[PDB]
Amino acid sequence: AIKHNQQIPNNHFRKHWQRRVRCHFDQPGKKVTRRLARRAKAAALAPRPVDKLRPIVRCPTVKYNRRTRLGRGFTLEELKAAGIPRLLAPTIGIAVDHRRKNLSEESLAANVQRLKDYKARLILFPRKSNKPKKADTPKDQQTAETTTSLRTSFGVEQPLAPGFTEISKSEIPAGIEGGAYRALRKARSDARLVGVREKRAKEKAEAEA
Amino acid sequence: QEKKERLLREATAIKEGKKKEDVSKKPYTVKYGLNHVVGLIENKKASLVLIAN
Amino acid sequence: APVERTGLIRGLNKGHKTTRRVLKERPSRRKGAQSKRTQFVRSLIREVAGLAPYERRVIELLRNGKDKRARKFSKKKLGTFGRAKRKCEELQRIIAESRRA
Amino acid sequence: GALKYLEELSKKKQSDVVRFLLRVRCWEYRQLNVIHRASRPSRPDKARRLGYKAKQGYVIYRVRVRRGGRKRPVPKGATYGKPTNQGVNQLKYQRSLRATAEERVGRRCSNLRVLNSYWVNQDSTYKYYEVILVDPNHKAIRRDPRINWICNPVHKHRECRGLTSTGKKSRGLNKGHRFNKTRAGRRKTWKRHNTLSLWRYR
RNA sequence: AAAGCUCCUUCGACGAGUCGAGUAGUUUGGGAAUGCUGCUCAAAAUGGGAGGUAAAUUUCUUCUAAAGCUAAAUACCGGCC
RNA sequence: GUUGACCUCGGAUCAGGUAGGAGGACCCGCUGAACUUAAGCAUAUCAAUAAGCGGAGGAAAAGAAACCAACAGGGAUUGCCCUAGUAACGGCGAGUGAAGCGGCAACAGCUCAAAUUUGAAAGCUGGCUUCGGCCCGCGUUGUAAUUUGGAGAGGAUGCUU
Repeated sequence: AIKHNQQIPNNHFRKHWQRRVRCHFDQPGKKVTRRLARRAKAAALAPRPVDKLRPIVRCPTVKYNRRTRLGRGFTLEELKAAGIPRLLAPTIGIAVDHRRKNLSEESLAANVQRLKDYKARLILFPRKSNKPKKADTPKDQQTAETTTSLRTSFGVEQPLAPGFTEISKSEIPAGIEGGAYRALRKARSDARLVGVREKRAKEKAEAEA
Repeated sequence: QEKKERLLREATAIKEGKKKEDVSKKPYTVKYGLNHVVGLIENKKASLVLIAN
Repeated sequence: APVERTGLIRGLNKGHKTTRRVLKERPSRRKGAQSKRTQFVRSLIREVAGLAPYERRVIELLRNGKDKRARKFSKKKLGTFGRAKRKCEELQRIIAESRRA
Repeated sequence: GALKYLEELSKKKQSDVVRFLLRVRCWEYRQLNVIHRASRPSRPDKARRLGYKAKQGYVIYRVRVRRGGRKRPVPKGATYGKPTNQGVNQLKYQRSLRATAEERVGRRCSNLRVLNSYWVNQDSTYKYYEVILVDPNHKAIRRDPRINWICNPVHKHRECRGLTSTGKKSRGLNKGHRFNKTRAGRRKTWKRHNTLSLWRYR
C-alpha cells in the first residue's frame, strides 16, 4: 500500500528466513585458530618454506586483460626446457599443471627464467649424511639466510606495464594515412560486409566463364 | 611335483657358477585358456584347434 | 601456419600482436581415429551376426528404387538427420561391393 | 583377446543370433524366484568392466522389477488439494528401476556391499538386472589394497544413499553450465542461496 | 634386480538397450523445451558432446562421457568437558 | 553293466563369521501438503519448505573436466566478499531470480577394462605345523607384475638413482 513518492520496494523476506540466519560472532576466535595452525605447520616443515612456487599468468577476459597474476602450476613443456625431471619437481616444492599449454613465446620465456634463477637459489640436503652424492650440497655453502614466505619473495614484480614514458621530440611517429577515427569506421564496415562481397565476386567469375 | 623339483634343481646349479638354461631344455607343451588361444590363432601360430560344445 | 593479428580491436582479424607457435599434438585428440586392429574385429562380427530389421527394409528400398524415401525413413528410425546421411552413405557401400563381387 | 569380440557382438541386440538367444534365456527366468543367486555372470565382459573379479568373496545376484510408471497411492481418487496437483495416473518415479532393484537385493544380503549393476534382459512387464556384491569381512578382500577401501565404516549401504553409478546419474552430479542447481547437492545450494549473513561491522 | 633423462622409421587397443531423437509428467531464472524419470525407435570412428533461438549447407574452438578411491579451508551446543 | 569325473539345485544344533536396535542438533536421498499473499480466485506464491520413510560420520557430501570461455586465453573440489536484486521467468500481475570473470582461506595427487609370462599361476582363503614347510581347496569362462591418454608399446645411445 503505497502512500507517498517512494522507491518501489522489493524485499525478499517472504519465506521462513528466521530459521536460516547466520551471525559471525566468532570472527576474532577463528583468526586465532588459523594462526595456531600456521605456526604448527611452520614447525613441522622445519627448514623449508611454507608455500609452493607458482608461475606467472595473464587474466583470461578482454576486461582484466591487462593485469597478470599467479597461476596454479608449471606446464610440462616449461619443466623440460629448464631441465627438471618430471617426477622430482613436485618433491622439491615446484608445482606442476597437468592441463595448461603454451601458445605464445613470452610466457614460455618468462617462466623458464623463473625456474632457472630458482634452481640457483636452492639448497638440497642429502638423503643420508654419511654418504653424500653428486647432485647434493657440498656441506660448506649450506649456511645462509633463508626465506619462508615465497609469496613476497617471488610475487609478481609489476602487474601493470608502466603507465607513461618519455621520448625526444622529432621522434614521434605519424598516424594512419587518413585519421585514426576513419580507420576504425572502415575496419568495422569491412567485417560487416565480408559475406556479401565475397559471394558477389564469386558468382561473377563463374557466370562469366 | 615336477615343477618344484625342477626349480630346486636349477637353484643348486646357479650356486656353483653355471647359469640357468643349461640343466633344462626348451619345453613343448599344449596350450589352453580361452583368450590365450585366441591370440595364438590371431597370430597364425596354431596348427589344430579343438573346441568344446 | 597461424596467421598474424592486425593489432587493433574491432576489425576482421582483431587481436594483440604476438608470435603464435605450433605445438605438438596431444594424445587425447586421437579419439575417433581408425586403428588397424578394431577394423578386423568389426568386419568379422558383422559377417557373423548379420543385418537388422530396419536395415533390411532400407536395402530393398534403396535398390531398385528412388532415394528420398530411403533418407526420410532412415531419419525417422535413427532420430537425427546427420546420422541418417552417414548410415545411408555407408550402407550404399556394402550393397555396391556385393554387386561388383 | 576374445573378450573384445564379445563386446562387439553384444552391441548388436537386434541381429537374429542375439535376438533368439535372449528369447530363450528370458524364459529361463520368470520361472525362478524374484531374487536368487547366480553361479557365474551371464555377461563376463560387462562384469569384468565394472570391477568384478574371480576370487572368493565376490557374488552375483539376479533380480526382477515390476516396470512401468508409479501410481499415486491414495484412497480412491480423492487428493484433497488444489487442482494444480491432483493427478494420480500419469506420474513418474524420480529414480531409476536399477536403483530399486539394487536396494531390494541389498536388504536381502545384509552383510555384503553393493558395487554395481547392469541390464541383462527385458519384457513387457518386467526388467531383469544382475547385481555385483562384495564381502567386506573376508580375509582375501582385506588383503588387497585395490578394493579394501570398501571395508571402511563410511561405505555402509551406499546403494540406498545414492552413491553407485546409477545413483549419481539420477542426481545432477556433472560439471558445466547445465548442471547448475544440483552440482554440489540440491538441498545444500538451496540453503546457501537462501541464507542471510550478517557481519559484525555492517 | 629394479628406476630416471635424451632421440626415432613405424605402431598406439580407450567403457551400449548407453548417447541421441519423439512423446508424457514434474522441476528450474533456462525462454521452439535447464535436469530427472516412464514408454517407442535406436547409432558411429577423426568419431562424439558442448559452443544459452527452431532448420539446411560449409568452416572454426575446446574437451574425451556411459567404471572407481582420497586429507584441509565449511555446518552444528545433539553427546563429554 | 560296473566305476570315475563335470554342471545345476539342496540338507546339517557341520568349522569360522556378519546385519537388525538406540541416537538423528549438523549430513545424503525418496515422498509430499494446506493456512497465508494476490485486498475475490483456479495458473502463481507460502515451497522444490512442515509432517512421513530409508542410510552414515566426527564431520558428511563433492572432486582431478565429454569445464569456463571467444582472451595476449584460464585450469580438481570446498567456503567468504563482490558480480547482483543484474541477464531471465511471471493472469509480464502479486512476485520470483542464477552463472562466468576478480580478491582471499586451504591446497595433493591417483587406479581399473580393453594386449599372450606362454621358455614354465610367477597369485590366494583354510587346516596342520615347529617357523622350515606340507595338505586339500579357489582359479585358465583369468589370480599377480606390466599400461591408463600427462601418455604408452617397440627400437637404438650414454649417463645417473
